[PDB]
Amino acid sequence: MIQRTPKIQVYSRHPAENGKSNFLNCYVSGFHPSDIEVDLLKNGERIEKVEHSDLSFSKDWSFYLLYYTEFTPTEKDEYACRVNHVTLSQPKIVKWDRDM
Amino acid sequence: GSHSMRYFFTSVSRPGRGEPRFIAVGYVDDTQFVRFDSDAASQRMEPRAPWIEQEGPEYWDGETRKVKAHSQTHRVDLGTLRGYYNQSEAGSHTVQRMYGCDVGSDWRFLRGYHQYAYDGKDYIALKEDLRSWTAADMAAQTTKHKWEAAHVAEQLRAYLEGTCVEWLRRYLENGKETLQRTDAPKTHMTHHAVSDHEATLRCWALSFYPAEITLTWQRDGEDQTQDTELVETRPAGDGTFQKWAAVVVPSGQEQRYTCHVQHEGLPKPLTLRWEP
Amino acid sequence: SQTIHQWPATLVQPVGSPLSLECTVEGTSNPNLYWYRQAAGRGLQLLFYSVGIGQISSEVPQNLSASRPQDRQFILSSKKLLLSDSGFYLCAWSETGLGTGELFFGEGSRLTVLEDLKNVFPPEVAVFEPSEAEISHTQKATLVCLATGFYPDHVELSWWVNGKEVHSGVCTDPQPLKEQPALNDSRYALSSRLRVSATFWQDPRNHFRCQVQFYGLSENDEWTQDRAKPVTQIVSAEAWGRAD
Amino acid sequence: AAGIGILTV
Amino acid sequence: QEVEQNSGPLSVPEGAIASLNCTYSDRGSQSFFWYRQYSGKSPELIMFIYSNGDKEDGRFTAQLNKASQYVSLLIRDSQPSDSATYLCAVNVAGKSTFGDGTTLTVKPNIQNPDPAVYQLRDSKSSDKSVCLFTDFDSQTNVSQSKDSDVYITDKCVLDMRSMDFKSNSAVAWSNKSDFACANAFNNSIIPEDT
Repeated sequence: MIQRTPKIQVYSRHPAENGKSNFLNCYVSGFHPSDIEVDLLKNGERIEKVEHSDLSFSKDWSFYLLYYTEFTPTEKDEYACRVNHVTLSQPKIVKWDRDM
Repeated sequence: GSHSMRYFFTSVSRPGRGEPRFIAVGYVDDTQFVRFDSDAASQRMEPRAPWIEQEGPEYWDGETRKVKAHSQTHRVDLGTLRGYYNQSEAGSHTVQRMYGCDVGSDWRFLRGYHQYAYDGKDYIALKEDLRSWTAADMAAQTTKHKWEAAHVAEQLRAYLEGTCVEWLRRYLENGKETLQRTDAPKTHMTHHAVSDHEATLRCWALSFYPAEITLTWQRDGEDQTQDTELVETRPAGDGTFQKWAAVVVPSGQEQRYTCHVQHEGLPKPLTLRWEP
Repeated sequence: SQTIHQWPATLVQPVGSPLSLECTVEGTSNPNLYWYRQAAGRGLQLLFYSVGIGQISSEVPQNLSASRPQDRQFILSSKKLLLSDSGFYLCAWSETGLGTGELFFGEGSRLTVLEDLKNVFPPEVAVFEPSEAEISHTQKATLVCLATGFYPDHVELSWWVNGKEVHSGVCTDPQPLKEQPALNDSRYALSSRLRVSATFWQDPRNHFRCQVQFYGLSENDEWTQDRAKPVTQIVSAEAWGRAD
Repeated sequence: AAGIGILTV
Repeated sequence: QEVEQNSGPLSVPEGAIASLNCTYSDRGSQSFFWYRQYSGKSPELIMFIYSNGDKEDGRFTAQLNKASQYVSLLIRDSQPSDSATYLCAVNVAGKSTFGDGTTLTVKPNIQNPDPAVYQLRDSKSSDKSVCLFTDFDSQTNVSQSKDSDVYITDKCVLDMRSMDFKSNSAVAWSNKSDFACANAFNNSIIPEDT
């Protein structure tokens, strides 16, 4: 058996334009087994309308999903992605970096 | 360019609540184009790019029949392998399969492959010669014997070298708009200095296809730099990809570093100094 | 057939009757199962196919229903039959998955549906003894057997000799002939010939039975005719030899 | 999606 | 039209090479089969094949040509027992679709015909009887009766391993007020009755 803890990236489809529509992606990958909670967060409060790519894998059999929502970003708002998986002791939270 | 189509199968067992979840998905190059989910209502093989809805109902029936059958062999396997690995009925195990075609710039057959994993680890996979089998352990060895007996390689070779490639060409021909497109990257730089002496430079590249890329930091002179960050290429969500490579330098000499970029949609490779 | 057995072999049924054909398989598991049909003209047509227990799939919009309560028990059936549903029905199985496609077949259920059972008649059988000439000219002995007047046209002629079934020397017609060539529901004749050497027809204790299995009405089938119910039966005829 | 060569294990 | 296969009876002489052919539309066809089906029997696999070339098993040879989209079957040195319907099947998308089948008839030929017509008399009584036209060459043929209150059967092939003798037999009979054995229909010069 192998478990593999997931990598996470959270980021915007296009450059952060404050008050113009866009999509925020939380991209998890490199992980195994495939069962995996991922929630997207607007200031800690969960976002319901989230979407997720069909699951595929890599040459090392590791999974990769793309969660995403439509969002208009603002100056004052911190979005963050919440992932839990058997490999994690508790849920990892990754805050969205404007230009990372 | 070189081109590939691939299918990925996954079956997790859910002992005590339902039959194994089964998820199939298909790709040409870095583009997804069909799928199946044992839990989706439709219970068919569904389309996932424009150029595939073109195909008639004879197709969809066909691919469904095919995919369901995969599903079943995976449902049995999950059982067999418990036996072989002497595992209990409680708790869930994954089985994964993946095969496909590559073709060179001439669209001729280049190489074939077909591999099978269990609980995330390689179990049995078909060598490049499309004839022999590598096997992990005494369980895999059991199967290798079974599959040698039934000439599973010979049957597979047929598909891989024959029909799989034929269809990839058919798709590449219908897909032109999408599959042979080659979007060049939109790139910018970003100067985030850790105060005083530090300074790091992120060499962004957005909106490209396909995902194969190469961005590499240079000094004026010798090329390579090992002391540099970069993130795995990531899906934009709209069909393109994103990547960047950061590196750290002094808050003097900012403009003596140049970030070369190599993509298949760029005639000449790009290069980038610091702006101001 | 060691691997897949199917029944009933043969059915004559009036329109609007119920149908149920059963199919069993032994010696593999999680097999693909198939119901095919050989309608008016010898091409196999796929009716139902199944990936595994409790999973069915129909190909042509159909009157019939099929089901599978068990990994290896396959049932095709119908509420009210139509004329259309006459045919040869073949159960088949293939190896779990998508192997070479090889299909293994049942022995087949042959279904005739009729508008009117009053048309049904078993065969008159007769066996005719070889001529005194044929023994002199050729020292050989052709015994003809003649089933006549039966309907419908499935019957199975069989040669028997001193208690045992014999195949060598036999020639049964490849299929039978209308008695009223110009008439819709005519009855049929069929002829077989055993041929044995002179010294056998000369009887040291020799006994020849011509025997015809006929497939016809079954018990419980509304019959309103003055004559006895023409059910599945074996009609047969006899001869003993002769030192001229 | 292959048509043949896909057997169990 | 998905899978095409000439039907009508092909006839080949005993010991010649029989050749059957099959055609198929859908290009993505994975594997290919000849089954054989005996009269009133379920069908039964001669051969399968799934890449271009030739595959031989004894007297049988399959030929596939994915480019031209045809599968052939040749039968070497044909026996009378090879008379059968030969169904062609093409497995696409996890379902084998079938031709309407081609029907083959291997005519024996007889080393030495002793053509003849005898009258066989009913064991059970004198009055009833029939006529047998026997021991003729397969080149000669037997034709259906007009004024059909007299019934004649087509020929039927007889294989007594016994002595090395195959006979060709056809039979005719009637309810009519005695028309004896004399119905002229394309036979050869042959012995007679008293």
